[PDB]
Amino acid sequence: DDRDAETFRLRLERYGPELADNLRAVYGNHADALIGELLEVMLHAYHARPADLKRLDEARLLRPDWLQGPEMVGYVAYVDRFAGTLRGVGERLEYLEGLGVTYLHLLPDDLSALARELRGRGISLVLDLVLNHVAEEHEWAVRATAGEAAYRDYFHIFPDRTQPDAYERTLPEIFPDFAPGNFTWGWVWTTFNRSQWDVNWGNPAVFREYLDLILTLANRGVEVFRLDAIAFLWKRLGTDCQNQPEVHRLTHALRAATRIVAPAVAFKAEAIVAPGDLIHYLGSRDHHGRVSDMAYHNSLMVQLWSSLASRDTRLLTAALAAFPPKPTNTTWGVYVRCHDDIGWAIADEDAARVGLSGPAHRHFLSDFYSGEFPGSFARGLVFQHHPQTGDRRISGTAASLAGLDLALETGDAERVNDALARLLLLHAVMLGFGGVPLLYMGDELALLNDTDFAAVPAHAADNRWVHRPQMDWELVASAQQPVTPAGRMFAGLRHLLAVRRRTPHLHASTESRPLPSPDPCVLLLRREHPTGVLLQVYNFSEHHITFPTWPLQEQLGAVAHDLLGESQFHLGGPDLALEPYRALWLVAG
Repeated sequence: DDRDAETFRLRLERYGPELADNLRAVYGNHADALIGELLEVMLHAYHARPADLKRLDEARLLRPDWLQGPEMVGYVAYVDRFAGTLRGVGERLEYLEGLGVTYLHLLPDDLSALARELRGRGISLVLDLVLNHVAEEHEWAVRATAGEAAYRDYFHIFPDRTQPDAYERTLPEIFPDFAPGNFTWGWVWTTFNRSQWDVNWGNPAVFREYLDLILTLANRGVEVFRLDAIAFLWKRLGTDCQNQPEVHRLTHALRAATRIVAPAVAFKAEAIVAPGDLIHYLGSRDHHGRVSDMAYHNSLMVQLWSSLASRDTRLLTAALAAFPPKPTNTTWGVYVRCHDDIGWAIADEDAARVGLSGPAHRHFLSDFYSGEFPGSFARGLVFQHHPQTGDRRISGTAASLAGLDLALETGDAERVNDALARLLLLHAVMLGFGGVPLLYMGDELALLNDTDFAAVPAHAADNRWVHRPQMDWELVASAQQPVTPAGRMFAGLRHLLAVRRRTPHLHASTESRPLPSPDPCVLLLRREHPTGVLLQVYNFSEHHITFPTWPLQEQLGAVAHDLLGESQFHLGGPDLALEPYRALWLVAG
């Protein structure tokens, strides 16, 4: 067609110069020869792209903020732990749609079909894609061990280790006087496992290969790519070989190319680093909003559990205030739990600003969520003990960490009520923060720890399987005036989701900003959306607070309307009561 060729030409006149500039920046004179190749790869991908996905492309060019609407609800789940295979996932879609899920992150023909059904139900397929490394059994590695100098340059090989221990000087090692480093026998760069060979992004061929991979995967129906291990993909002598600027230039290139071939897809950078480093993944300088679309808001999560544990929200507001503003076209992925463990990412400066320490607060969080603290409701486990810092990762479901696990074995209805209120609180903060909320599978049923995880020998070692349970669809069907804990959690969350979908204020474009509070137990989050100021109030304690109305008064006026409880109260009277773990979404009433 002439229309398709013209469309492609227009997109290339748009995003082309971005793409060319970044490639010439990191490949120099090798850029031209690569550009000509990528042109062919893009053209092949573009003309092979199904018509319905082209319609999706056009649609997403009409709505570039599709990830930002308050209607977006995420759902992260292992494929086998959810429905065995992809076909079963296809068989369990009325449930997801019943929740309101539009963003389905599936953790690692059939896939194409599943994507088709998903789009049919208005759900975006989200897949992991590792950008840093491939297995040793992968084609490139096998071809490399065959002696082909072409496929050996896809990696980092070395004759004598005069170069390995040259990098190892600036490379962070888990232990000093030892050597569980980042190399494997020539000498092959292996930052993670012994069988995970790192790819050489200094070679244009691997860029081309990865772009082709992204595009064909996009043509299968994948709408959002979680770029796994994106921080390590560039390596430079004399550095930690992490978070290098070349990473963001390469990401910008990939992104532009994809914005030409497939406008409908988006990137979600998987990078669990400090905020100062993380903000670059949403693009700084010339990369501003021109790289990955999403990034994880890990800080909000660790601060959620932190504040829930300490009943004090000073550190949370502190850490949020020192958090850099994102480009308005990018969207945080927000969450309460996930497949991974919990690393207490707390800045010593953040703690210092609120008159705390840091290492002792990390010690606090670990002691609490492992169950060693007097008056702790947490029923979590210890995943790993950090070698010299002494930090501890914590495994456990949202429900067990929030106190329901302990509540049930000790049939105290008060403890149960409190636990459910805590969980609904956390989920309420997430759903009203701004960004696609990533419901971890099972949390809507308040799933408890799967302590029989050791029954599977493969899961026996890694105790993170205590919070990676198999989906019991009978439990699901039953939980679906609730009396069952799972039913009550399901109901509460359904309500929260409805209220979110309504509220236009929660558009991800506008960021939640922390407001100072008279009461440490109360968290105030201001969202200044064009339609009105949305003031969120949260009681992070089990106390019945008598809160002053003035902080609300000078924000919303004399009358306030609660979106969550459909209530409407006056802000003149000096005080109002906050019941344990109450959550308010206030607007001008």
